[PDB]
Amino acid sequence: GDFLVHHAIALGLHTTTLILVKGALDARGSKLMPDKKDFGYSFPCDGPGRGGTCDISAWDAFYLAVFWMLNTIGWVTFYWHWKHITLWQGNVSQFNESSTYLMGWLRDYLWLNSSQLINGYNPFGMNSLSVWAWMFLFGHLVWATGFMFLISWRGYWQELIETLAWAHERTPLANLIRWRDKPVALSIVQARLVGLAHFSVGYIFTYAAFLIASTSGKFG
Amino acid sequence: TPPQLDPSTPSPIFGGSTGGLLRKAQEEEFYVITWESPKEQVFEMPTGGAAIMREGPNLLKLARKEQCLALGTRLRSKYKINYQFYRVFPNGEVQYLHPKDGVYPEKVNEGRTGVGVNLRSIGKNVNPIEVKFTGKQVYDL
Amino acid sequence: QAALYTHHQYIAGFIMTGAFAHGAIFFIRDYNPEQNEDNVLARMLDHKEAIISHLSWASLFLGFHTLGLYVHND
Amino acid sequence: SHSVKIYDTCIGCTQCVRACPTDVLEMIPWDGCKAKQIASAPRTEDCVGCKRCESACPTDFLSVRVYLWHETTRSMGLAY
Amino acid sequence: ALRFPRFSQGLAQDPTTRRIWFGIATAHDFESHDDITEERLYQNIFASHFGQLAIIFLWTSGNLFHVAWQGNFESWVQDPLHVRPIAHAIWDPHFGQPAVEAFTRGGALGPVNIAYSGVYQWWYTIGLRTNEDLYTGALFLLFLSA
Amino acid sequence: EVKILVDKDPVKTSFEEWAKPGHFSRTIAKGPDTTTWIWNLHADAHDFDSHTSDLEEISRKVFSAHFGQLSIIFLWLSGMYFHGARFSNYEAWLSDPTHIGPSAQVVWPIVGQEILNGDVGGGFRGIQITSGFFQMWRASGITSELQLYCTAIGALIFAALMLFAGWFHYHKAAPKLAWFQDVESMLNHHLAGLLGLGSLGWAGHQVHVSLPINQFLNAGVDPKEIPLPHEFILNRDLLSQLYPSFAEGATPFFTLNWSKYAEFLTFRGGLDPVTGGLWLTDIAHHHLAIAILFLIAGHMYRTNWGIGHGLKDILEAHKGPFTGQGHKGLYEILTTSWHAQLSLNLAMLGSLTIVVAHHMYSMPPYPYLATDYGTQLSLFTHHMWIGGFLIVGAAAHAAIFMVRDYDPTTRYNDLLDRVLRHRDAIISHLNWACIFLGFHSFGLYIHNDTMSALGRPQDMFSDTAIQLQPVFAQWIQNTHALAPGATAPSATASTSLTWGGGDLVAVGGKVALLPIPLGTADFLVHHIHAFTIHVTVLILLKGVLFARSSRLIPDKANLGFRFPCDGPGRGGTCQVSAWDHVFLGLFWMYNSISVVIFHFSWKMQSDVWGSISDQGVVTHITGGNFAQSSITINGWLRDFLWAQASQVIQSYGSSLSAYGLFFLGAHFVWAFSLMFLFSGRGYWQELIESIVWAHNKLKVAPATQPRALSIVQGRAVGVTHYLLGGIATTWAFFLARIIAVG
Ligand code: CLA
Ligand code: CLA
Ligand code: CLA
Ligand code: CLA
Ligand code: CLA
Ligand code: CLA
Ligand code: CLA
Ligand SMILES: CC1=C(/C=C/C(C)=C/C=C/C(C)=C/C=C/C=C(C)/C=C/C=C(C)/C=C/C2=C(C)CCCC2(C)C)C(C)(C)CCC1
Ligand code: SF4
Ligand code: SF4
Ligand code: SF4
Repeated sequence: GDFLVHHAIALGLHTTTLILVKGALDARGSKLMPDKKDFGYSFPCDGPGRGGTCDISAWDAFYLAVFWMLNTIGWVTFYWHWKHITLWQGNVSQFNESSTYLMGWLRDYLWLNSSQLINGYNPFGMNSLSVWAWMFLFGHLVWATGFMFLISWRGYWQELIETLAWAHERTPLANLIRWRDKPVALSIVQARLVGLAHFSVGYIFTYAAFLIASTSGKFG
Repeated sequence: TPPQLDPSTPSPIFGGSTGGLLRKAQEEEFYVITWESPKEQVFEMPTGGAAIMREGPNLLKLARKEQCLALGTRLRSKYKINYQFYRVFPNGEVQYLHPKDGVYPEKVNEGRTGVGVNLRSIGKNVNPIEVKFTGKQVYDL
Repeated sequence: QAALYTHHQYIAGFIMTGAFAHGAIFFIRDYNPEQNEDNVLARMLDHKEAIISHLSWASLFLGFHTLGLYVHND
Repeated sequence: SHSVKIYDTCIGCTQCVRACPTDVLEMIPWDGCKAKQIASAPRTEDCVGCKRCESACPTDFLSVRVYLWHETTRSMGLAY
Repeated sequence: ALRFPRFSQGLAQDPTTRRIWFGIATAHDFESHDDITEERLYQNIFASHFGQLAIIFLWTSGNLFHVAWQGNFESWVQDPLHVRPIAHAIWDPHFGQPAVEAFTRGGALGPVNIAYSGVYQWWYTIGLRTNEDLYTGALFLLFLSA
Repeated sequence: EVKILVDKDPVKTSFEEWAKPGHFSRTIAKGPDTTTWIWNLHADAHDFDSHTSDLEEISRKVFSAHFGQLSIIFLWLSGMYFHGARFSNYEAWLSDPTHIGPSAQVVWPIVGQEILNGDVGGGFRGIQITSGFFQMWRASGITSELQLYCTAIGALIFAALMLFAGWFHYHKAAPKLAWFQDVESMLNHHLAGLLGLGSLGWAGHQVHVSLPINQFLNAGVDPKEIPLPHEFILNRDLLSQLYPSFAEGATPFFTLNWSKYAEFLTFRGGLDPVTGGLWLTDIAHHHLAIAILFLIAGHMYRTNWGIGHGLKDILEAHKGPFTGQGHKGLYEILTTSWHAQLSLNLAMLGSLTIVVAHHMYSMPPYPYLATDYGTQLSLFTHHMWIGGFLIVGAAAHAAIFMVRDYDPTTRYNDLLDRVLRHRDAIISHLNWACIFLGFHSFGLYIHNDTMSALGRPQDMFSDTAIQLQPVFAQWIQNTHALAPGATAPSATASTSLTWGGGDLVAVGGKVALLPIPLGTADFLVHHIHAFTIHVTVLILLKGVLFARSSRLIPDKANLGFRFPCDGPGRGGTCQVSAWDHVFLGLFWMYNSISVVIFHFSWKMQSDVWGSISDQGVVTHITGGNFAQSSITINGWLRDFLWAQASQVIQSYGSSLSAYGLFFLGAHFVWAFSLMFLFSGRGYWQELIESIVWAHNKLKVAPATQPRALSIVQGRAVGVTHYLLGGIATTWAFFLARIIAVG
């Protein structure tokens, strides 16, 4: 069971270094953008020409590699937590037999250890684990909110904000109030940063709540 | 060429829409496109809907320069009509924009001086460190 | 123990991404090709393709075979 | 206002000028190419940065380059 | 620059909300600020490092003070295998009565949080034994931050 | 004049264009230079109006494509009947439908996969099916495997017929454009001919083959001693014993004594207690009335004789002080644009599928369908998904019509013009409605979660707390329960058991249907549904209305219907095309349908489905936990997702092991989609640049230059994988849960 998870960790490491090294070594330019150094470390793109230039800057390579870093660290932390929680319970054989296939990870680690956490508050009362139960769903919600910024892009939101500006300008008793900064949608690079921040915050909080609650419901 | 002035010519027949001018025209600027038509005819509006252009002079006020140019290129391509447009400020000042020289910009013309022309290939721009702690860009040199 | 291990590993993961991000920023802002002629730092830009392709091969091999073994066991 | 620059690899096919949505570019006389004309950008204050000119550029690499710079009400395409 | 940010004139003339968002996001990129010099860059970084150290000292002083004030360190050093360490107290007006009862752990008289940072074991190992020791450590760390 | 108009031998039948990929378009026919070509060939395969500008040429192509689709559907039906006849336990299920699970698929003994042949009962091993074919076959009167073989053969013959018809009508007799534009004749024939005569024939089959055989089956006689269907036509005496009225012949029909047929033509309502489904005598009368209604309806329009209506005449006479010229000009639009008709038909079909899904669970038409929970859940979810997809396609093709076929200079319409002149007001109002609904629906769940987490159950929105009762739906239920007595006196029972008539139908110790109670939790989920529907409508309507132009892009029509962007200018112009709006609205349609099916599953397992003992006590699958647990997000996470996933995660080593494997595979594909959704092609082209170097170093670089996927194609791949993984996760989880516990 350890042999497979160690190679998963190695794959995660290699892929993350691949992304980061490719971003660093192509920062000054490439065949698609020979003059990349002339635009800086962080720029949105080079436009729809030459086939399309989405996420061509070096900052975008880091933005992509953060997801792989999070996935790799999640793998190593899952491994550590599952290997220790079974050792503290007196039955290592649960990990030895169930870690060789991924359904074992899904059922005997995630599903099995979330029984106490999700029962922090229920229609029959609450206990001291309710904070972690609330934070579990809080992290889920933030993680899902990040998908909005990571999937939907700017033009849809700008065209929608135009209609809201018209609606405010035509509403009685609200024309008396005027904005001082013109409302615009988030920038292309700004939205990537915001979505990545939401993704990372949800990723950290969900696992922190799950780990603390699962290790504190039974104390190993 | 001496740019033409702005008369009080009529406007196309239109029922009104929510896509017209907003308070930005009141405080910052708006644009005016004028053309001449041989007959009354339907034309799509850049703000949505269809209007009727009258025969003779036609004047239309819009919020952006891009709207004026889009309508102008549509007129030139579909109706074969020459057009002009101007920028109008809240204090009544009118600035003539296009066609600037009296000739459309895709056609070469004498009297124009190049702005932003670099006498080098794009691959000969200097590295950022050479312009570090100076206020200049590599492409401005 | 679990909280400390997870905390420190996630911090290390973020720091290691920062190390490469600033290394990338150096190549754009501070790198002087003329003052680094044919030293160990220019040769990396010389065979970046060989480096990237080999990293891609290693990652592809690891992913293919690890996932295949996991799915076979499943 | 964004920055639009023209390099002497221009062949003067006037493709950028007729792809401009805000009339930023124009053609001026020249002697460095067979067409005897080169592009110029005298009205970059109306530039929006859509980079439509670079999509119409036939030269390799591009002869017209757009650099996104300080943002104004004209450059963000705001009508309100 | 006449408005915010004052270090970027180009951002200051932006008439949209983007002027604010970007002003926060480029505050510590000293290299791209208006009229920046190498001497100013190095001096600003040197100054910022001191503020970071002050924040680090203040955080540790706060942890020590709260452990000494609302914790159960003296009762924990007598039963480390059966006393749950306390980080700090809880005062939330939104709490209900079952929440007040459920969060009264350790030997506390009200809702508290159980510390999982391992500061109790670390401080017990290095010789600290009483609440007064933590109190005088917190004052020293505040002095260092100042 | 309305007459047949054809052209002889318009296109020669040859294999020469099969050997030239991309022949249909000017650009693609030249051959590939990069890999993008390979994708462009498949994306433009069925974009007929982009191949040619001739309306007649396009129409002939769609006419033949429909024949091809019909042939494929006939092949699928033939396969289903053949597998029922050859690899099924239908004949054993007929004699014991309450204890035997339907199965029509048997796997081969290879690589250990033979574990999927589970014990479905009746001395048969196979895969349990949830299509509901067994109950439909029992309703139709099918009793032996031989009649299924004949149906399979007939369906094969019909598939061959449709394929030959498609070839003949594209290559030999191609109808002219005037033939297609004869909309009045088409409407008349589809209303009276197709629907009316089809329903009349089905009614005849029901009163002659279905009613007697099902009367024998419900009486408890062996299927192998029921007289054959033709025996009920040969000697009418056999038919005069179950129903003596048949002794009178057709005299009562022609003399207008219809009450004499009350034996087999009824207005009952409710369900058959032996069967648990609608009375067959009710269904036959329903179809006989529908036949007359449609036959009369199909006589409304004028084709060649003076009588009838003109569609243009009706359209041009509907105008008012608020709508100008009115509907004038719509006849020209709908007779010259395939995309507008496709949009309208897709919207109507998608809406009708959802109605079918809602009506089939509340009024089970087929025998022994209500107590087969796996079939009911599967049918409901399947039809909900089909309806949602068709509805999204409606918006896509409306946007396509707006981009391509809209022309105010030649095809002006006042209504469409006036809609386009106040689109800002429509979109802003829908935005406000979406925000208000999202707050006042989802934030109540957050309020409940926070109150429960804070130890304040008395401050929540619940039936034992601050109440939010759906009084309007409760009043409608009470009104429908009282219908048989005051407003539908000829009806014996209400149209459904769920209205509240205080009765429950039990078949084989299992609850078929019972009055469904509505409370605060239902009030919450219904407004959640409304919020998601409104957001999907907002996304799609904004794309349709702003496809031609916007204040950001005055000339969005020249960019086409499907383009990535208009550059990073104006702050950023990503996903401004109408295609992107469909791409985004697919996610929200998925979200809405997922919430609807989750609601249905939990409610049915908690308050309707269950078991009943020979004491009169009902025990539901989850014991009525919906009312107090479905009011918090933690309740959905714990008592629905965590509790009911316990089946699919412990299915390894059993006959349900294929659902856990599909569970994991769907999770994997859903995660895989995020690589495409979160990135862009500029990184991938640069990465490919390095691999191309490695290939060139070893002289293995292909001539077809590798290209990263286009900006639009990456979005399509991401959304397709996202939808596939998400829908398959629920498919596996639902099927495993409802087969193990149902
Ligand atoms: C010793 C460590 C160190 C130092 C001195 C710097 C210093 C610098 N970095 Mg850097 N960096 C670091 C570590 C460091 N970094 C690490 C570890 C990473 C990887 C994560 C990065 C990634 C990084 C990028 C990608 C970039 C920089 C940039 C910069 C420069 C400008 C920073 C700026 O504008 O701040 C502005 C920073 C912010 C406004 C922070 C945003 C808020 C974040 C997302 C935290 C949000 C937390 C969230 C709200 C929590 C919610 C909780 C919930 C309960 C509500 C500056 C020279 C930028 C630059 O100019 O490069 C040329 C740039 O583009 N760095
Ligand atoms: C679970 C989701 C998932 C998966 C499986 C992958 C997989 C991969 N990513 Mg990736 N990625 C993801 C999410 C995911 N990513 C997300 C969310 C992001 C953030 C945007 C990224 C960002 C990212 C970057 C930036 C990079 C990668 C790279 C890679 C590749 C690394 C090499 C490898 O593992 O080879 C193993 C390959 C696989 C596991 C792919 C699956 C192959 C299947 C199982 C075999 C075929 C099955 C069957 C025959 C097909 C039939 C289906 C159909 C024909 C009917 C690999 C293809 C790197 C790369 O390209 O290196 C080569 C790279 O540079 N990814
Ligand atoms: C939508 C319709 C549909 C579907 C999904 C199925 C599905 C199935 N049928 Mg089925 N069937 C159908 C319609 C359908 N049928 C119809 C209409 C009929 C009436 C003619 C039948 C008659 C029928 C019979 C009689 C049997 C099945 C069987 C099966 C099962 C196994 C099929 C198999 O392995 O293929 C067999 C494999 C192939 C046909 C090969 C695929 C050919 C493609 C073109 C690739 C060719 C490459 C080739 C294999 C390589 C060698 C070529 C050579 C040059 C070297 C499978 C569940 C079998 C079963 O359930 O066994 C228990 C079985 O015995 N079916
Ligand atoms: C008898 C054989 C025959 C022959 C030689 C031709 C020859 C021709 N036809 Mg024709 N056709 C035929 C039968 C035939 N047809 C039939 C039976 C129909 C009725 C459906 C049509 C309907 C038809 C139309 C509507 C059109 C043609 C066209 C053409 C021309 C080019 C088509 C081409 O490149 O095909 C190559 C394409 C294929 C081989 C694709 C076949 C795909 C099949 C039909 C669908 C099966 C897909 C199925 C869902 C697979 C699912 C599994 C998958 C997931 C793996 C060419 C002259 C076109 C034309 O005139 O060009 C301008 C045209 O518009 N034909
Ligand atoms: C009573 C007459 C009648 C009937 C029954 C139909 C029936 C049908 N028409 Mg149709 N049509 C009619 C008159 C009729 N039409 C007239 C008068 C016109 C000209 C105004 C059209 C113009 C027309 C178009 C343009 C299209 C249809 C289509 C369809 C099919 C819709 C798909 C469906 O519901 O599948 C139901 C499937 C069945 C009921 C299976 C049985 C198939 C039936 C029995 C075959 C119909 C035979 C036909 C009426 C006469 C055959 C000619 C003869 C020489 C053999 C359906 C088969 C669409 C289609 O799919 O095309 C293929 C389509 O695109 N029709
Ligand atoms: C009867 C319904 C119907 C019809 C006739 C059409 C017809 C058309 N649509 Mg359309 N559409 C429909 C329903 C329909 N659509 C629905 C329901 C939706 C919403 C999802 C859409 C969304 C849609 C968009 C967004 C677009 C079209 C486009 C088009 C046109 C080009 C189609 C083409 O070349 O595809 C070629 C076919 C393919 C490339 C095959 C795609 C394969 C799919 C993605 C895989 C499906 C997954 C599969 C079920 C699972 C298999 C598992 C796998 C392991 C084997 C054509 C006129 C395009 C256009 O330009 O119109 C002018 C366009 O941009 N449609
Ligand atoms: C769970 C993740 C999530 C959430 C919460 C949202 C939320 C929203 N999306 Mg969305 N979206 C997401 C994921 C998500 N999205 C993803 C993954 C995609 C990609 C497919 C999209 C794509 C998408 C599109 C394309 C559209 C939306 C729209 C909307 C808005 C609908 C209006 C509404 O309900 O406002 C109500 C607000 C909420 C329900 C948010 C939760 C608020 C609760 C009540 C807590 C608030 C308490 C209080 C304010 C906290 C203050 C404390 C203080 C300290 C700050 C809303 C802001 C639409 C829109 O803008 O229409 C107006 C729209 O067009 N989204
Ligand atoms: C003694 C001993 C041993 C050995 C050990 C060793 C030898 C280790 C090593 C280790 C190592 C050896 C590690 C390393 C690591 C590395 C890294 C981690 C790196 C990173 C990098 C980076 C991050 C980069 C960056 C950059 C860029 C990108 C650009 C340019 C600039 C710079 C540089 C900034 C043994 C085992 C036998 C046993 C035990 C004892
Ligand atoms: S979409 Fe984003 S990335 Fe693709 S072109 Fe427009 S801006 Fe550049
Ligand atoms: S940026 Fe857009 S507008 Fe300015 S020049 Fe290049 S193309 Fe013409
Ligand atoms: S496009 Fe290239 S060639 Fe045509 S004008 Fe602009 S620069 Fe000169």
